[PDB]
Amino acid sequence: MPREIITLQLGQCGNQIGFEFWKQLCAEHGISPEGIVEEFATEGTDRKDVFFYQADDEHYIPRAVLLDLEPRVIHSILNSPYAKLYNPENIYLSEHGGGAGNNWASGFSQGEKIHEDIFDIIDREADGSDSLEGFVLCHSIAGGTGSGLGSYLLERLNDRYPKKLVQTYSVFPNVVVQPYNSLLTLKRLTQNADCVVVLDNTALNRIATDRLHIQNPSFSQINQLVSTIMSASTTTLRYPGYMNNDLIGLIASLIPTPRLHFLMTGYTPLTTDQSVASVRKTTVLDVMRRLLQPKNVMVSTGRDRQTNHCYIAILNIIQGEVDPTQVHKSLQRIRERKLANFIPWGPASIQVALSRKSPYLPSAHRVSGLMMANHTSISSLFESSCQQYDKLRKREAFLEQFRKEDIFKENFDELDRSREVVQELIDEYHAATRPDYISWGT
Amino acid sequence: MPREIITLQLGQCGNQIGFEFWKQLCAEHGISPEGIVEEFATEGTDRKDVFFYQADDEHYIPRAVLLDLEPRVIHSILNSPYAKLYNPENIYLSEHGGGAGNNWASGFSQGEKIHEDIFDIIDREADGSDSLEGFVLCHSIAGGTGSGLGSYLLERLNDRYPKKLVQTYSVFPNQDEMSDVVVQPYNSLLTLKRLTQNADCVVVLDNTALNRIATDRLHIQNPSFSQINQLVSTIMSASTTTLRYPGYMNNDLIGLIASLIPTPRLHFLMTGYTPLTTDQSVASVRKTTVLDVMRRLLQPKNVMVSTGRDRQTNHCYIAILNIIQGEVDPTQVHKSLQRIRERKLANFIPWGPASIQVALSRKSPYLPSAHRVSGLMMANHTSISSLFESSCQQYDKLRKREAFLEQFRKEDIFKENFDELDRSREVVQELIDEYHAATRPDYI
Amino acid sequence: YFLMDQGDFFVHFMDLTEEELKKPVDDITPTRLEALLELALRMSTANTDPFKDDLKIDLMPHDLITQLLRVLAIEPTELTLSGLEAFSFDYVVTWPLSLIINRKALTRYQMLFRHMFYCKHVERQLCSVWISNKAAKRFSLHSAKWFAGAFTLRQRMLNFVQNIQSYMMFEVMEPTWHVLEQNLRSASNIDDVLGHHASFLDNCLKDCMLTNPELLRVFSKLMSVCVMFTNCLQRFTQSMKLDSPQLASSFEATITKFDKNFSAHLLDLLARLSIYSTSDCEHGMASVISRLDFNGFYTERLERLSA
Amino acid sequence: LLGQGDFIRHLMDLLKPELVRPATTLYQHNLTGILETAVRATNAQFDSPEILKRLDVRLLEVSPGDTGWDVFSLDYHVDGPIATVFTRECMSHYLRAFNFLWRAKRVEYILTDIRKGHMCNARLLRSMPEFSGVLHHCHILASEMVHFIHQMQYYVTFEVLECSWDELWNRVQRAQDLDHIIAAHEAFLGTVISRCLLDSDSRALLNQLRAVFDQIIELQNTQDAIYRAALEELQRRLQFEEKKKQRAAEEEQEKRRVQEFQESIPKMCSQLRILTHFYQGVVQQFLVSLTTSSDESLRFLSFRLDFNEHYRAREP
Repeated sequence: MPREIITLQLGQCGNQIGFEFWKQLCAEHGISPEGIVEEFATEGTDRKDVFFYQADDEHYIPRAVLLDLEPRVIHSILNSPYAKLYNPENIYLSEHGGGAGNNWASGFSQGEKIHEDIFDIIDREADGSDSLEGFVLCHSIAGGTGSGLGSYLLERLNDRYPKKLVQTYSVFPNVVVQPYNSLLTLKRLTQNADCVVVLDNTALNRIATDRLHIQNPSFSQINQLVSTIMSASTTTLRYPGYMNNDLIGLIASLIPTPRLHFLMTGYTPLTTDQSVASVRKTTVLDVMRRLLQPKNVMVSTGRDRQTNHCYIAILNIIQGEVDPTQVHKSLQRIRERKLANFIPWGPASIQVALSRKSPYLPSAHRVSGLMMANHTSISSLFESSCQQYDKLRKREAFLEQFRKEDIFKENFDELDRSREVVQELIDEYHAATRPDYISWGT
Repeated sequence: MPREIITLQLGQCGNQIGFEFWKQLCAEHGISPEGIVEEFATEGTDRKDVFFYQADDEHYIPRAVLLDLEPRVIHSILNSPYAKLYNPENIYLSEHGGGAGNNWASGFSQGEKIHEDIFDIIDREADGSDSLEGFVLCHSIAGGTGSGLGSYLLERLNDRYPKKLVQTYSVFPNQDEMSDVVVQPYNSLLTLKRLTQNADCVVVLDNTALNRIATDRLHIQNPSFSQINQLVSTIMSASTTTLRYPGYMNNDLIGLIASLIPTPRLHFLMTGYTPLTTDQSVASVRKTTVLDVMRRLLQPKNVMVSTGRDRQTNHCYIAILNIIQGEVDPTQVHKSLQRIRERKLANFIPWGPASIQVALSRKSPYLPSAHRVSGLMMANHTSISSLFESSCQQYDKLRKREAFLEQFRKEDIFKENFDELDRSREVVQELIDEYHAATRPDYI
Repeated sequence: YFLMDQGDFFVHFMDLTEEELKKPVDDITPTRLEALLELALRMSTANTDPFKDDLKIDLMPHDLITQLLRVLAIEPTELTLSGLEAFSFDYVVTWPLSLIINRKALTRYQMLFRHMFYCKHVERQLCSVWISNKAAKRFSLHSAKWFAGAFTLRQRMLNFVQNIQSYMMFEVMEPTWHVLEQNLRSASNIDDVLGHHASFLDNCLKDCMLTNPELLRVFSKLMSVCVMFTNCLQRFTQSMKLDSPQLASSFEATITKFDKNFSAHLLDLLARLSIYSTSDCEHGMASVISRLDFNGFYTERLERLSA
Repeated sequence: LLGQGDFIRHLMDLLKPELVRPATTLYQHNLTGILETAVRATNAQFDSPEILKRLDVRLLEVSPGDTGWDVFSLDYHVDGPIATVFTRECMSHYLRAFNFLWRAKRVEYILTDIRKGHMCNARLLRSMPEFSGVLHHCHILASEMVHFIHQMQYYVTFEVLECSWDELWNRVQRAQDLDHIIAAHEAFLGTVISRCLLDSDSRALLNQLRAVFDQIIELQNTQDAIYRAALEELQRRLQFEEKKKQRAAEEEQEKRRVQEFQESIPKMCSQLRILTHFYQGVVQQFLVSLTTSSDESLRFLSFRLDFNEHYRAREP
């Protein structure tokens, strides 16, 4: 029985992330832009039934639905070489090109208006998937469709499939109503998403500028990095082995539970193709040190002298020819040197999985490693979002468009609840920083 | 275990010297200008990791960071044949191409302002080297960027790596020529102070001495900067010959530092190279006996440092290390040492331990050597204090008349007072006095 | 491996086993020693040798100087034992090369390797002492009166050790290797090859002065004096950094006493070498005297002590 | 041998709702379906078809007091030349190694789940920090036990499995006779058996590993029960607060709940401290037993687990 994953792409950023992930999956499975498996991919090392849907003509149609309130992105995807790869019946676009107007409430209203098409596509995907593990929602927390529609879709998925994991690719901001949308998206991720993968635009831009030497980096580089990260997320599903290859298990391992859904992402090596990394034979110790470097973290966490951030749980998916003795030695050395501060309220969760890369994917690095860690430093981003929400709420900034919505026509009690939830989450991550965290209020 | 050296280039002259050194390392290691290892250099038994960090294609990419306050030298290096030889992530070019204006204070301010990027590059190199031994800072004491930024980078390296040997390739100002930079004397004093206070060893590479050597020995009329860069590359390869070739003794830079610097204050070791002859002058298979090699190394005409021959003070060498590259009979070296001890061809420091070392090493198989045996002399001698005194005199000539003091005063380092230039003059004078005591029996 | 022809591997082994070999016999893991040696070989130029992996870490049954004295006197609870003292290289022989390589030559080579490792450690300690002695250069030159003598003694001991090591390496061991190569090139049969190797080994043994336990004791005394001076300088540097046994008790007086003892041991060794040169045409002692008295700092002392 | 991630990963993920049941309730069809779904979702579907045909779910005799987790295991059938390479003794050794690896993986997964549950109850229920002094005492010892487990997992990964695999691969690369191949396979199996505490003198070691896993499971169950009870109390308090917001009885109920939580905190803290003491004692006893062992692998594992004197400051 295949274990299919349903991809929900909301907003322009979400659609770009989904398209890039689909392209990466097609390249790893040796699938052409039209979705057909290449002649060299007949011996592909990954079963496409795991992530994509197969057509009757041996055509790989990814199980992704691109929902956009603007027809420009839909048209660009349909004019891209990968238009034939995606099934036209799995994408729903609203006829009213009015969008959400950068309002979380308006985005939620539009999502409720188009709930029929999205819900029908989700039901068709679930009925058509033998062992559907869950859905991955890729969207932006500051946009209109991605935030409001993303929260609505997450709530609908949680209500209809409370037993199905809800993984989200939330593009964290580096819009006047942006603070409100960010607070609403954080509350939605905490209350209806089993795991939210924060993709900080500021952190991605900093990494690109520091390593790629690209002056004024474009959004294309950020989208490519997001695609590479998502491909590394499914790299653990490629090599038959022992442990940690379920979407729910990955959620529980990187974001301890649905309550602790704030997880940081780490990628290594962070270097362009034109920069020759000086014949540094990639040792497990060196790879761990590079991932442990703060500049290699894909999350922009404030260096707060008041809060002592610590790692809650770490799941490392290492793809490539790796000697288990070297992996064990690297883990042992990190533990001995205290290279990673484990949560004192929980067992030191340090898991390293050896996986084989897709045979059709050319890897510049002989050994690659993706680190998905639940760390207290995500609270720095949560604190910044809460402060921005409080700053906007106190001055009622960018509240006119929300007031134009039926949800906020009378009052903003939902916004007050979201701000309270964000403050609770920040204080909970602060308790996570304390050894009393396990039985903190528990 | 490699003993890594991080090559830091500062200023236009420093960047040219660094590019020349990288090209020389690639040529000696059989590394193409793009870094790709030549087919003949793949199976070498030399400690290639010791001196260079290979690239992802087994392509020798020197662990060198080129920092300049002007874009001309950076563009020339990036357009040079060795642009691809160096890793792109280790090359930083300042967007503000105004430079230091031949001011040491401005150079120091620029180095402090770019300390974050320079420190990041240095930390990347250190984490990328398994057993890094130190960094080599190649900068010019006469320019503004080379002097001030060299001092800033050297101080940052000394603070970040107190357990790493600190070697500086400081280009001394021309003591015989009126420097085109009026603040050149103050900048030279500041560079000397930085070398004396925060650098474990500073090697003076006099451009005037290089031009004199090219004209007198190579019959080079008006040698160009290309000639100076090639000479610097050859000198760097000669100095790293023992590091490249696995020998029997002194196989690490720590050992070389210990053998070359018997005095922490007087740790400056001067260099001499032989044979120094133009390619046009074909000296018929001149059989260099070990005694002749020792005489040539001790010969002032073979010295690349312009040290004042003061007759009032009897200067002597604190320590002497002679490196012979090629097929050299250790018996020949021993016979030369015995004959030299008999003839007293060199005066040793009376208040310094008896230090006369001869090291046998093999030349690079890829670098053509016209002489089967070549000889380089690295010695710590009090005669360098004559050069320090000349630099101090130039600095005093600028300070007493406040000449070119507007450039220093415009910087924060000398805005309130000239404590930086005064400290530079004091450090040069202190080094000169220590060297004079070293020439005296009271050094110990 | 045994003669450390590949200097990169020897440096890597010294760096990796600096804190492992220096540990006691039971405090230094032989597995850790083997791992450090393997890392040295892999991360050094010795990986170029096809048989570079054949070398291993070896532990002597007794101290190298003690063994030299006992063998000369032929017809370990009271002596300190350390992994640095016991560190050496070992090699296995497979027939007919096992039928050629014996344990007498193996024992001589292991003794030579242990002596070379001890000498390299002493030189490294002297260089480290001088490097920390450089703090006075960055500090005021008028607040180093006690450290001036220590730095001068460290420099003098390091220079004497370096000159002696260079002379020994270029005259004693190198002649043995050259004799081995030349005579094996002139060897046609098993007996001829054995004679070639035996001539090289006998020349090495004769030129290494491995017949006087008193000389071995004097060399150990000189190395111990250098080590005590280095320890006192390191203790002073540690105290200065924090501020910002007998050797550590006093800064300059103990340094002076250690320098006097080391100079006495060196002079005794020089006198014994001169006596051997006078009796056996043996120019090694004359060369050693010339090397230590190149500048005449100790030439006059040796001449005066002869009388 | 649990060499990679995906296949048995999906198997165990499905088994979390499936294999936790009693082995007598374990179904061969259910285990086969879970394994087939795992293979199709992993590279085992794209692995060698002969290997896929030989990979089967193996169950032992049903005895009281066990679960299906300790019964369900993967078996690699040997036939023809494969039969000549893997004899009945080879099959039994492979079954024992698979059982030991399943036990080790279950222990590691239990430790990871307990750590995740603690780090997540740090997030979900952290509304009131008044119980600060309770969690830390059990948390420190649980972290010590988890570090011991991770050190054991890294020892089991290479001292036995990796060493035997490397020896077998080199032997297969140098195999020139059937007798040589048989000897190499037997040597690899013997190295795995010796290193993985499968001997008759290592029955104490296997029992200690099982007891450490059982203590971790008991501590995790106690922590889960405490978190569930506290979350129920907090849900009742939140319901009372929401009723008050929407609108004296609610205040009295909230006060009673707060008093009950304050009173019950000592009992939960005592259970946490008892689990902490048990885990510390287990780690110290394992270190003491390994100290007298003549095996270098055991000595190295004990030294790595006591390099920071975590188990040495408690077992002098």
